Amino acid sequence: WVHQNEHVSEESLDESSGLKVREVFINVTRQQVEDFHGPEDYWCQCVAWSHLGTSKS
Amino acid sequence: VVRRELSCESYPIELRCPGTDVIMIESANYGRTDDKICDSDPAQMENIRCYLPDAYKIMSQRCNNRTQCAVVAGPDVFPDPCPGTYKYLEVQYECVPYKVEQKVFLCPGLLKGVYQSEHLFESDHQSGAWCKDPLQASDKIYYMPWTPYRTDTLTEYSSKDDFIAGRPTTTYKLPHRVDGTGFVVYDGALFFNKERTRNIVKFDLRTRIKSGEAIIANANYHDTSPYRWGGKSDIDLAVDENGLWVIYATEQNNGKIVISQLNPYTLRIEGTWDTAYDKRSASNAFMICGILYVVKSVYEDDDNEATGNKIDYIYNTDQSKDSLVDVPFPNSYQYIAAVDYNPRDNLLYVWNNYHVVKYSLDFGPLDG
Amino acid sequence: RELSCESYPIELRCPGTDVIMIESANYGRTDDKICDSDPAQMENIRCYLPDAYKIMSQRCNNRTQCAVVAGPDVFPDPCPGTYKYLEVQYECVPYKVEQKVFLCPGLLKGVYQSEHLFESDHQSGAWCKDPLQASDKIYYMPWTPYRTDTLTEYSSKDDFIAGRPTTTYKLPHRVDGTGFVVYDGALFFNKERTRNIVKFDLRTRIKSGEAIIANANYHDTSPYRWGGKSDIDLAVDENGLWVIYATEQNNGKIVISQLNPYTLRIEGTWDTAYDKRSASNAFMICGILYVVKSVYEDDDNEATGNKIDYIYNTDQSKDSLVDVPFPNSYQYIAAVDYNPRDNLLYVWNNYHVVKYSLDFGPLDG
Ligand SMILES: *[C@@H]1O[C@H](CO)[C@@H](O)[C@H](O)[C@H]1NC(C)=O
Ligand SMILES: *[C@@H]1O[C@H](CO)[C@@H](O)[C@H](O)[C@H]1NC(C)=O
Ligand SMILES: *[C@@H]1O[C@H](CO)[C@@H](O)[C@H](O)[C@H]1NC(C)=O
Ligand SMILES: [Ca+2]
Ligand SMILES: [Ca+2]
Ligand code: NA
Ligand code: NA
Repeated sequence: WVHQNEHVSEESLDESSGLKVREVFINVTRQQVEDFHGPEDYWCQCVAWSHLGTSKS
Repeated sequence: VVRRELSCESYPIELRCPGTDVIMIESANYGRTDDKICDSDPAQMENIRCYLPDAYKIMSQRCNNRTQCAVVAGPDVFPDPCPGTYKYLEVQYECVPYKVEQKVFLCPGLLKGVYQSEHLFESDHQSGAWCKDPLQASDKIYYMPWTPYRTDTLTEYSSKDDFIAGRPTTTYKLPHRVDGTGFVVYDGALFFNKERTRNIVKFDLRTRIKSGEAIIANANYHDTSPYRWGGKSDIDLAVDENGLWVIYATEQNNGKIVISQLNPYTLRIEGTWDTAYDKRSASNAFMICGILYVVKSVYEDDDNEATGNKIDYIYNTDQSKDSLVDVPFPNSYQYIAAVDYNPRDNLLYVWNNYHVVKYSLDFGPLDG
Repeated sequence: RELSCESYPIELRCPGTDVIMIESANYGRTDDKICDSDPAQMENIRCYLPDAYKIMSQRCNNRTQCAVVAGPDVFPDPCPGTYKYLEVQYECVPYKVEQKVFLCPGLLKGVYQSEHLFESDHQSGAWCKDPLQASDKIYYMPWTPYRTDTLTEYSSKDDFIAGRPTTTYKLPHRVDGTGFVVYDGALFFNKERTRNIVKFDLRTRIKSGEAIIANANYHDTSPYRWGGKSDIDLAVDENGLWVIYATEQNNGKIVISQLNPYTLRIEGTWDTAYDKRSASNAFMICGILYVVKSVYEDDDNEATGNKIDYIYNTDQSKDSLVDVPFPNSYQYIAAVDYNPRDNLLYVWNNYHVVKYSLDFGPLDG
């Protein structure tokens, strides 16, 4: 998981249907990638919360 | 005579001394110090101060004590320090006489017999592993007892006296959970198997940071193909005269032991060998100058087994041939956890049912 | 020592600032178990190339590092259908070089008359000396249309004036024009009704090769102002062997190309602005072309000539208009060749066999 402070949330409303939309942005620096010494390429995934469950991107 | 050799990225370098003279490296760097020397894109130039200290260690292992040398300056021989930067190899070398030392790097011979040498103490844990760094000339002892789903720390001891008395110098907090007893220390860096993965993690003890993570292809992991006692000992690491080794098993070889040489810098497979011995049937294994030694032994839970405590199989990497042996192995206790060979002292660093012991070796000149 | 099979480049390097010095070199086959190929190509174990030392000395010697591609680009094939290799024995010595002989004398400042030997029976012809071999031997070839087929050798200068020849070579083909030259005991000449240069070794008295000069005009198509099938002219200087000719691609203008004396291949092509038929003759010095414009017998309302009016540099690929006065006592200038060993011009002018002295500039850049 990425720290809460790194996340920048946006509380938006859609035109097609009157429902709560959420948009989150996270900055990734060169220093983060070049200092990462894992087996695979520096990857990221998105997890969203609802009253029924969760979904991965 | 002092020389200078330069070659850009993916361009192989050539080193040759006149007559029968030997090459001797003094200073080596793989990266970028000057921008106008190499010719490439201007974006990579005038922006990076790239350095690689391990450059000297790599060149000394290949070019030194040899007449001619050819090293491909790429990811096959040199690990990438700064990504997205066109690198080069700067080497300063001198020509000196050909005469080289004996029995230092050299193989002491074929194993003739294993005898009991030292008994340090009786640890709180039944399983675990202990070893020393054979590259660095120090009396430092690295200790790591195995706790299922909880192993995440390595303990360092100043001397043999402190290890028995239980006086530790420092404890390292590892970035990942460790699987099985299979682990070693190679030139101030720790190599281990990460929990629920077929990956080897490199952790520099000096900087206390992870430097790399290598995937051992098709290797069975997490109690799939461990030793007789089990305990997630699916992947075992070994150190000998030839270098760093990985003892494991693949489903392609039908659970049989697969041995692969690993580069301690680039973290890549530099050769793969398939044996006839099943890993689960074996108790532990060790490498001595390119030769695998498979230990078959009895356990406390075994109801009078026809399997005596002896080394019954050997595999040579250079010859790619195997033989059935019968060397007597110490059986004082019944739960053999780990067996590691140290090329500096030519002894076995063993863990047998809570007990931490050292075994003396008898070598025969059977090599030719 | 260094060894490399066919099409495999060889590398030579001395420690520090030391220079490479070749002792023995051979391109062929002496041993069959060294290289690894088909056994049919290894059946012949007696292939030799003497010129191997001459090639290696011109490229590797007096240098710190050397890279020579052991193939047809640098080495001519001695035995066909045989997998060859390069055997070189070399020693590391100080970085010292030998002066004056190989080195450029500078830029031409003025041409003056030097020697007058005799008045030959033929109006047009060509004479020269081999600058590579340290000998006082004079090579003579008086041009006779549709009949030139012999090269005369003279022991010394005294014998050449007195008309006392040593030996006469019977050439395998008819020669076109007065453009011939001699390079290291071998004769290079333009074969009649062809754009080809023929190599003929004087020692063995046999033809060693025949090279095709691409797009070159031949047989009175684009000769010098006097004609006489002068279409292709050969030159020798500090840079090596050269071919002065003309192509229809350059619209009759002079095209200069460097030729390898062993591989017989074009190692570079340069196009000039001067028309060959407007030119009387041309010569090479330090890789710089000098165009001669002279006056001839039968020149209606004409006096313009006896000058060097154009120059072309190969290294810089730039041209300039000069005005160096050229001597023309007799009108019909037939041949002008430069000898880098003596730094003199070998001229044939309306029956007269003359040697011209040269004066050079303080610098060349
Ligand atoms: C971090 O991301 C925010 C948008 O979520 C952006 O406005 C900000 O400039 C970024 N930080 C930097 C240093 O660019
Ligand atoms: C190899 O070369 C190194 C470079 O000095 C030298 O220290 C070493 O003793 C030589 N021999 C061996 C076995 O490493
Ligand atoms: C170069 O090397 C050759 C080989 O012997 C030597 O004869 C010559 O004098 C040297 N110097 C020059 C300028 O060629
Ligand atoms: Ca082991
Ligand atoms: Ca000429
Ligand atoms: Na181990
Ligand atoms: Na000529």
